[PDB]
Amino acid sequence: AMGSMERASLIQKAKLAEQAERYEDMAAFMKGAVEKGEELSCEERNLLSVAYKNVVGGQRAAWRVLSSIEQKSNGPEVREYREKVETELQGVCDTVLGLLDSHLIKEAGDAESRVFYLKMKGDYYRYLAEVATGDDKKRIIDSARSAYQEAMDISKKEMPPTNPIRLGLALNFSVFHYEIANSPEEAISLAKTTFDEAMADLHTLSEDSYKDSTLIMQLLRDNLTLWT
Amino acid sequence: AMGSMERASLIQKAKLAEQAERYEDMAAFMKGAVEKGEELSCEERNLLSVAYKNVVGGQRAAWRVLSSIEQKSNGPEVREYREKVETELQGVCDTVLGLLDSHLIKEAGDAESRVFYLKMKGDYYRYLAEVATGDDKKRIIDSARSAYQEAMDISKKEMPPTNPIRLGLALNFSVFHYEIANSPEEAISLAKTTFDEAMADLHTLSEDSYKDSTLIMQLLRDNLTLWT
Amino acid sequence: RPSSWRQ
Amino acid sequence: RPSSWRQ
Ligand SMILES: [Mg+2]
Ligand SMILES: [Mg+2]
Repeated sequence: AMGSMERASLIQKAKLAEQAERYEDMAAFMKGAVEKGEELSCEERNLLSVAYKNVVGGQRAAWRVLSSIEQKSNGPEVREYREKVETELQGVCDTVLGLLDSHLIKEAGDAESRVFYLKMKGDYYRYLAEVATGDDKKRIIDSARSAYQEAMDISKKEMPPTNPIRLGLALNFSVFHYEIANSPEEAISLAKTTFDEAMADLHTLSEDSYKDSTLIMQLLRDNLTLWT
Repeated sequence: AMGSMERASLIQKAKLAEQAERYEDMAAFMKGAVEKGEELSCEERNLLSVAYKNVVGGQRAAWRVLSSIEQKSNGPEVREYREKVETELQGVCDTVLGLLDSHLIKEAGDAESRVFYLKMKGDYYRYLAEVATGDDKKRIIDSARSAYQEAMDISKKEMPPTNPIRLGLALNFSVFHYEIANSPEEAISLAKTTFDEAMADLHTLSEDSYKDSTLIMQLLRDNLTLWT
Repeated sequence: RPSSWRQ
Repeated sequence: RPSSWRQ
């Protein structure tokens, strides 16, 4: 629906929507920008991610409220409404995955862009896995795993251990292990090794880079404290 | 779009949407319930109000962010996007006003229901007035005034001074005077007289009614402190 | 800036 | 319950 708007105007409006906390608008603007067909800059990738993370995060929070109510119950209403929110969430995940597949990932040649998009792919398959119950649930989980794994392999070869996207990827892959793959020991081992290797690389960083890296290290620490 | 769902199911789903903080869904469910054509209960009126207040409140907050950015600026993007949010907000206000006019108000015979709906009518004309700039802005303001005034006349004849809907109506009419009608002295006089007459009636109340009434009296006090 | 009714 | 990445 955004085909008639200039790319630069879509980007500018995404930034305005973020300031206005209008994340559905933000996501639609960034979808339109992606569909222009040009690669995304560092800042533009972050806008795309923030927009859809906020949209799907609200849907996930609602699905969890409704799923909890449904479990305490077990009329059709709670199930029906949970299913409605679930379908909407799946639609958003499918939209994001479609943007990644057509054609963000294949055009991403630099490590920073390719890891960013593969992390996104793992995340949105993870969100699909959170609600999945059918014949394809194991394949959804393995799709998340495969995307995260490719991102990890690239990040370990091409980025320093303190790189924020490498750290956030490892954080989210550890959450995948703990919550989705029922592999808490893998989750703990990944978080600990990631934290320790970043700690040993902090000395190389400027004050501003140090702030970015230690912020995500604290999230790894919070999970390790929760898990151990 | 809700014509095929049972009234009771729409009400139940509105309550679920509120728990899930899915206020757009909540509003759509309550719109469908209203369009069943039966009068709304006390609790159902409150669900309708909460739903649309949350929807339009988000739009108003976004419009204020964008309007502020636009003023600091004065490309077309900020104006265009403010206009988009403004049109969406006006559409929601028109939908609510249409529900009130077809046919909630005309079927509301009891003072409690009629005052409730006339307060809503004043509020949504007030929200239209907040963004209005054209040939009809004075008529929008007078439409808010007339709705609030009729509600006030009924409430003063038919309800005790501590009645929560009477108190909330007077609170919002005072905000109308201060913010919309540029009548701060009228706003202050209304808030003070409302507070004092409620104070003198608290002795008649149960503990639970006392809690409801004093909560809204505190909002009147907060405004008087802001305004004086 | 002033408070209108809110739950 | 655990924290995934968030800004
Ligand atoms: Mg390329
Ligand atoms: Mg009647």
